[PDB]
Amino acid sequence: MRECISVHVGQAGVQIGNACWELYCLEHGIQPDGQMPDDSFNTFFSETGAGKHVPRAVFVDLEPTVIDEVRTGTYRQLFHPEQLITGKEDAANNYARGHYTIGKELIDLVLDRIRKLADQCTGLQGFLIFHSFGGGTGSGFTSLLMERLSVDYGKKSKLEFSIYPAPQVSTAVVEPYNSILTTHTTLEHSDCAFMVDNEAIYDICRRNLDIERPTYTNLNRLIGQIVSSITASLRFDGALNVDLTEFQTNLVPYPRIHFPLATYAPVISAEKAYHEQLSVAEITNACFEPANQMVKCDPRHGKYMACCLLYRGDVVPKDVNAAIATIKTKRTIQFVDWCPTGFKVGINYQPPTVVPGGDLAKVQRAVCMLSNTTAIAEAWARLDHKFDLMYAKRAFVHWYVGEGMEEGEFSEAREDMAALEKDYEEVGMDS
Amino acid sequence: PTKPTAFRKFYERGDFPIALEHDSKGNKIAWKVEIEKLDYHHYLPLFFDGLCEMTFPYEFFARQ
Amino acid sequence: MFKNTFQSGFLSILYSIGSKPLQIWDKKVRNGHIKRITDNDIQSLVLEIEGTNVSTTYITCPADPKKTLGIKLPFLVMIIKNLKKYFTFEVQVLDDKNVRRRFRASNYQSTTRVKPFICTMPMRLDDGWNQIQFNLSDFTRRAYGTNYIETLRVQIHANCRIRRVYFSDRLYSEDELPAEFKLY
Amino acid sequence: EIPKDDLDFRLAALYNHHTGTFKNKSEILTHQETIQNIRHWINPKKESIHSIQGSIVSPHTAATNGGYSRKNDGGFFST
Amino acid sequence: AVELELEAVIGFNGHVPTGLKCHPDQEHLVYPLGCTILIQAINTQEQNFLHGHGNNVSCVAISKSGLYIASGQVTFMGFKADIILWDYKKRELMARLSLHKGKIEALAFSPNDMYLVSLGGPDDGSVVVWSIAKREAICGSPAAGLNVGNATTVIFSKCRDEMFVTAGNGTIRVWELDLPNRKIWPTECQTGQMKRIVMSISMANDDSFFYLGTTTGDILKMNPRTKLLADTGPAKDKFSLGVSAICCLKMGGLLVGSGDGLLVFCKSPSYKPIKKIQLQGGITSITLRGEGHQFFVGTEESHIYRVNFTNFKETLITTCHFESVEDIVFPFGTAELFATCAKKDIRVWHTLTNRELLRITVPNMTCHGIDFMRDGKSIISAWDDGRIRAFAPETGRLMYVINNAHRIGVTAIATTSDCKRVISGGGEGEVRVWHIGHQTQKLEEALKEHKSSVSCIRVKKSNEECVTASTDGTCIIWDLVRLRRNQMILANTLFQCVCYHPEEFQIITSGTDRKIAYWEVFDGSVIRELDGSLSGAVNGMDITVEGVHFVTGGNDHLVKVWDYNEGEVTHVGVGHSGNITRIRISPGNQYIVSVSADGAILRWKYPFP
Ligand SMILES: Nc1nc2c(ncn2[C@@H]2O[C@H](COP(=O)(O)OP(=O)(O)OP(=O)(O)O)[C@@H](O)[C@H]2O)c(=O)[nH]1
Ligand SMILES: [Mg+2]
Repeated sequence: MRECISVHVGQAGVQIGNACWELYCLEHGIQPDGQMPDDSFNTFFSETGAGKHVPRAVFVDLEPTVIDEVRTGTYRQLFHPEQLITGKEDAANNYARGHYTIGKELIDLVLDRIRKLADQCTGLQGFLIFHSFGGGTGSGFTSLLMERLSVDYGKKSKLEFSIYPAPQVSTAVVEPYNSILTTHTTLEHSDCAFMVDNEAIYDICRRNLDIERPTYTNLNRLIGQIVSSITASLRFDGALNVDLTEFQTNLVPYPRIHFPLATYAPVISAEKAYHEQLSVAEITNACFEPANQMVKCDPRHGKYMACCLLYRGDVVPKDVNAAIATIKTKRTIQFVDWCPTGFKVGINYQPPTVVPGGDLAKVQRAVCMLSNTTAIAEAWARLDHKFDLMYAKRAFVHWYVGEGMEEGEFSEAREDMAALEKDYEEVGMDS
Repeated sequence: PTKPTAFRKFYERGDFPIALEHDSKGNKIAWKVEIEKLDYHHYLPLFFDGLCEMTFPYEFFARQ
Repeated sequence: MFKNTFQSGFLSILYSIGSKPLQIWDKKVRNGHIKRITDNDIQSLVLEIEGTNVSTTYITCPADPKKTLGIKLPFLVMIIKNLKKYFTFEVQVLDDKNVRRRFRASNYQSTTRVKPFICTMPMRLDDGWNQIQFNLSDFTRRAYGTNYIETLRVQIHANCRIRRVYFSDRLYSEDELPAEFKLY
Repeated sequence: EIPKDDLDFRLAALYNHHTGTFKNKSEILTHQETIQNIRHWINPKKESIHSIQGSIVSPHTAATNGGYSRKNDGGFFST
Repeated sequence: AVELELEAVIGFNGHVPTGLKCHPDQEHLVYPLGCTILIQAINTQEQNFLHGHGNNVSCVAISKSGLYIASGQVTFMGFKADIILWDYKKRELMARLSLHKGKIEALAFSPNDMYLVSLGGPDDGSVVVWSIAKREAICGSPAAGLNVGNATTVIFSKCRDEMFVTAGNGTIRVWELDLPNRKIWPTECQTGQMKRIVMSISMANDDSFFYLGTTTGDILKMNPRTKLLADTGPAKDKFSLGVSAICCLKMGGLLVGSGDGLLVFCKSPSYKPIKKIQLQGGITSITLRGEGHQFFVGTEESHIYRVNFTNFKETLITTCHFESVEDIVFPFGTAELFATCAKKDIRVWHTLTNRELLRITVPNMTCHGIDFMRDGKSIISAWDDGRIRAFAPETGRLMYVINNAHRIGVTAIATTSDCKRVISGGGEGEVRVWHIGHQTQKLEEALKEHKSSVSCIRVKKSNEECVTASTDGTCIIWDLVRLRRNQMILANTLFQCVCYHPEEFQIITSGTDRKIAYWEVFDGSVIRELDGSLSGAVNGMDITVEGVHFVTGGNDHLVKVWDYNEGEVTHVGVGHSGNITRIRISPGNQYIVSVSADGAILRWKYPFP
């Protein structure tokens, strides 16, 4: 009954999705073939007529190399033949070839499939989108989608997971451009945008865990569990539950301010775990620690405005209350002036599920802290500056104006990210 | 025992200009075109054929 | 089968520009030949089928005779060059009263005749390359008091040169047609 | 098998009336009764040695770690 | 130290070119199997051993007289290879002839036995002339020009002054021998503009024309008397992966092979097939039983064939693992089935008459583990991917696969007697415990202590605990019932095999320090310390089910019979040349079987009930 459609736009989306879907298949016992050897599956899967629980997701990527791997692999049976969608060429790290050229060609098939997946649902409760600002599909095709779903499912919340341009580590040279031009056309359409960089999660893999040489695979599995923790209340049982809509209404202040972060709690390796207690107090405090955040943005350089401590497992409601009280005292963690509470909680009586072949341990407790910090302005100002430096000498702008995009769009995008900055300042000021 | 109808077969073809509009309030059908200019000779005998179905995403479109 | 396909405003079943255009199609060659290449006016590859017997050598879009492609699109347009020889082609449609029904257009037929399982009509080609638009939803209505559901087969016979056999949702003008569907 | 003479003519007499030309009333029917080391297993998917799903092997072996690097706290690295 | 008996040998190194040979007495085969060269009898199980050599042999060269057999080994670059002459009648070393640095590719004898050409090295390629009379060097020159590349083949002729080399870079050069001035004189053969890559040579019986088998799939016939080409190969329908074996008959014909196994008998002018039969594996050797009526074909996926010329009907007489073989295990109760387990393959064999009944190949993949469940309904396998594949005992279908079991491979594996639990080791040093249901194969616990890698799992007779040898110097008695540890047995050796002594109170441990040591299961203390083999390390053990004898093999390429109570040695060896990896007492206490680093399955008649 309470179902949520997950859309994977871009290499990232698919790669991270091949990790998120693996976990779901395990939590709700569904073997790769798609068979369950009672109703928790509804939130994510949909039963056919012969135990063929088929994922309620849509995987789209213009370039057919990442989705072809899914088609020829373990989950070749799970995913519906036509739920995996491809094209021919790529957006070649260019927003234009995803929001103006190639994109158009695939938007009326991706959209038609979402409709079919939403018409078989009885309670669509949200559209989760897994994009990657840097790419042209994770910035362009995702803009088309969010600029379309808005004019088709206005009320339906549209939460958004997003690999954000990491501070210094970056792949493409035009990532600065794609990101700015895409926030302009996604800030007014998404409800809340969960952001995770790559620098931070890389560190969390080496230190907190024990994985030297961490790859995308590892990163995607921790992002996978953040989704499980958020969607758990909608599929398992708990003491204080929290549905998709209840996230936004307790996390998004002044409309535009809608860019929360994500920190897991028991990100410990096997050897280490055994030698540790992992109590509500510990995992809670570990979450607020400025070296467990997954978007390098020194929490201390700003004020939190609405945290959402979503727990999972053995969490005695009392310990939770106590733990959060402690956090309020410690002044390092400073909240704003217009948010006395700013602590929506949530307990789902379902222990974290070990991905047979992951890196995390069998912890019987976890918390996923979604915080609306005002420190993300630093990160946003960084990308903003990069733009200016390149745009000054109209750098890679010939490539963007050839696939459809006036030089004006660049200017609006810059002046609009400037508004984002100004807003965040006028939300940190006191009364 | 029920028989598959033409309401089913015309649905995966996509001829119907309908989608299950998910209101929080309830279940309504969003119409992409005006209902007044619809060809009533093509749709009323076809929407009545969908009454025989009992699975949710097809019986609702017949009922509403 | 073409059932899970969205069947949007355009759908192509044969296009001479590609690796294997006649992949889903079944080739039956008898006292004739099939080839793929000649640049007369358009400098592009166009598939040739021609032979001394028009009713014996042909190509059929579903390879398996039991399988039938289901296309709901009413307008059927192929771009065929006139060769001043005998050219015929098939289309088989499914009707609202569930009858397998066929239509035939021929160069060598004087008058048309309609009766229950085949409707044969004449055709006049132009001087050179042309496109022809076979309105299936109207020909299933004028010939019999019947509505269109979906086509099932198309079959192209000898003495013609083929490029871009496709279906369309409605009739398109030349300007609004996209670049890859143009005659030139 | 046959209950009566019509099925005896109708059954497998092997006489195609389209093909059989100028037979005799004996060859009108010709019944079928009248006429008459290693087990090899191949896996279907054929993968590659460079598509192994798992952690990546350190070029320095686990017992030695000749390129001896550590964490910020100087811990081991396992594997 | 009484020798037991060495009955029956499975093994062949088909990866060498020009391998399997039959001496002109027409009664024994000769083929290389490591740093040794075997002599298997035709029509008789009798087989002998040519010892010597340090590293794996790459060449064999038998004489037209049959009296002299030579060979040549690989070594580390910068070190000198050793060409070892022999006498077939007495099988004993008579020369070491060490000149070529790096390794060897080919050897050929003079027609009447007095010289040996032993072109050697992709690192130090230089053709030399030996003496079979003085056991000493005569001539010497670079075997390829500076503009062209490197040569890997040699042949002699019907006069002992010609010596001919081809190349993988086109150095077709007909030399001539000049004893008084002690030098050789080359002559490059013009072939037009046909630069090719060729890997096989055969000449006619009347010294007319020499024949080449190229990589392009082209038989090049050229003249040694005018130094020119005579005829190219098949115009159309050329061969597959390049012709890797040519054997010119006494007629004007030639048996041409391929990299697929398309043995073709063709004539000279058209080089078009006359009688085709497809062999498994790329053809690496085409010998002739003298007169040529029964030519024996060897293949790289090591399968020695037997083809009669007048019908071209084959008979598979030998089948071998073509890669390194690890883990021999027996099914419960019966002792007439093997589990010969190697890279790209899993096989079973009948003990009494060596003949395989099932081959299970998972593409280009390696299996470091194999085990048989007690019900005899699943062959559990541990592959390098990280997936625990469980194949079926007959047919060979995959009943289940445990995807992403361990990260860096699954090395060591063992089932339980209740047929419900598969204890799994790992190259990251993790011991996993899986539950085998009728429809699900889940995980129960991830026990992680070992840092480096796990080497050998062993389970006791009535399941409550398991021992896991590991490469970091630790052997833990994990508590299997309560999913914990019980012991922290520690030593300064990289452990490679551990075994449970029956009436379980103590475990026997092996490793790299050759310090075979009894260890107790309570308090984990040293019990004895025996010295293993004085040469290398010990890979593998098996204690009998009566606890009176534990067998031992190691890097020292040699099976070692050891009784328990006293640490005395009833050593045998003289087995196979290649690092013994695992060994297993037969369930009926009637044979002992060891595997090796080169593919070889040895059986020894087990003494001492
Ligand atoms: N965390 C994580 N990030 C990824 C992964 N794969 C790609 N990314 C991010 O994706 C960004 C670039 O986007 P692409 O990987 O090219 O994917 P895309 O959106 O389809 O872009 P185009 O294919 O060029 O249109 C990089 O900067 C990465 O940070 C992944 O597996 N995990
Ligand atoms: Mg891409």
